[PDB]
Amino acid sequence: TDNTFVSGNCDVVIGIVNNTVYDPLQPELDSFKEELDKYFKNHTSP
Amino acid sequence: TDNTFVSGNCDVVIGIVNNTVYDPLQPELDSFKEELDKYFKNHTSP
Amino acid sequence: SALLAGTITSGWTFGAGAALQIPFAMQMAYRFNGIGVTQNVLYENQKL
Ligand SMILES: *[C@@H]1O[C@H](CO)[C@@H](O[C@@H]2O[C@H](CO)[C@@H](O[C@H]3O[C@H](CO)[C@@H](O)[C@H](O[C@H]4O[C@H](CO)[C@@H](O)[C@H](O)[C@@H]4O)[C@@H]3O)[C@H](O)[C@H]2NC(C)=O)[C@H](O)[C@H]1NC(C)=O
Ligand SMILES: *[C@@H]1O[C@H](CO)[C@@H](O[C@@H]2O[C@H](CO)[C@@H](O[C@H]3O[C@H](CO)[C@@H](O)[C@H](O[C@H]4O[C@H](CO)[C@@H](O)[C@H](O)[C@@H]4O)[C@@H]3O)[C@H](O)[C@H]2NC(C)=O)[C@H](O)[C@H]1NC(C)=O
Ligand SMILES: *[C@@H]1O[C@H](CO)[C@@H](O)[C@H](O)[C@H]1NC(C)=O
Ligand SMILES: *[C@@H]1O[C@H](CO)[C@@H](O)[C@H](O)[C@H]1NC(C)=O
Ligand SMILES: *[C@@H]1O[C@H](CO)[C@@H](O)[C@H](O)[C@H]1NC(C)=O
Ligand SMILES: *[C@@H]1O[C@H](CO)[C@@H](O)[C@H](O)[C@H]1NC(C)=O
Repeated sequence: TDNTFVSGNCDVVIGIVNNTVYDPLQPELDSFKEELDKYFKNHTSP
Repeated sequence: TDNTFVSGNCDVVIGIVNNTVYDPLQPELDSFKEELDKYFKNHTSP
Repeated sequence: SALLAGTITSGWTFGAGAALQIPFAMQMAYRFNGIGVTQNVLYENQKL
């Protein structure tokens, strides 16, 4: 999402192709989710 | 915050106006907070 | 013919060096960037 910018939708651009666009913020929150998960896991134990 | 850069404050710029500036990271963390909140709420239940 | 053929098939690359092919809509998109209009303004209006 840093290399690219977004405009419109797929119907208008002649020759557009399908490929994933990496959102680097996603895993930076995913490991945050897993950090949150393990905090909850441990908090159940005592 | 992606369309604009920042420099200084509101006293120096002749003709500056007042308007909100959307931060796309805010809601991406806000729904993360709501996801977090429901996790805590459900953890009170049992 | 050579100058015109290189322009449509290779853009300005054939002047700077070896003629590197490039789709003309892709080439025109680089030209729009050259004039300070974002390239999506070409693709979203290519027919026009
Ligand atoms: C880039 O990704 C886009 C989204 O993933 C793709 O668009 C999708 O294209 C598919 C296939 O054309 C389409 O599938 C449905 O299309 C009909 C509704 O529009 C629907 O009737 C179809 O169901 C029928 O056909 C299938 C077999 O094709 C049968 O098995 C069914 O029983 C039924 O008879 C089918 O479900 C998607 O709707 C469409 N999604 C969107 C959001 O447009 C692009 O094609 C793709 N482009 C490239 C170049 O890969
Ligand atoms: C863009 O937004 C800026 C911040 O939101 C605005 O600056 C603010 O402007 C307001 C109003 O001019 C100002 O309010 C206080 O101003 C005095 C302190 O500087 C204070 O004495 C005032 O209180 C008195 O006056 C009011 C009526 O004006 C009375 O009702 C009170 O009872 C009292 O007598 C008032 O509270 C802010 O201080 C000021 N903030 C900053 C950070 O400068 C800009 O005006 C705004 N510009 C535009 C074009 O919209
Ligand atoms: C390129 O041209 C071929 C026909 O030669 C066509 O089938 C194909 O869809 C075209 N692709 C694009 C991106 O224009
Ligand atoms: C798990 O909880 C214990 C307290 O019972 C604490 O000492 C430990 O550091 C915690 N570990 C993690 C990974 O949260
Ligand atoms: C523009 O002009 C108007 C009057 O013509 C004046 O009230 C206003 O303050 C001016 N704005 C700036 C930024 O100079
Ligand atoms: C809430 O906790 C129950 C267990 O009591 C579980 O089955 C359910 O999936 C949980 N839901 C959420 C949203 O955490």
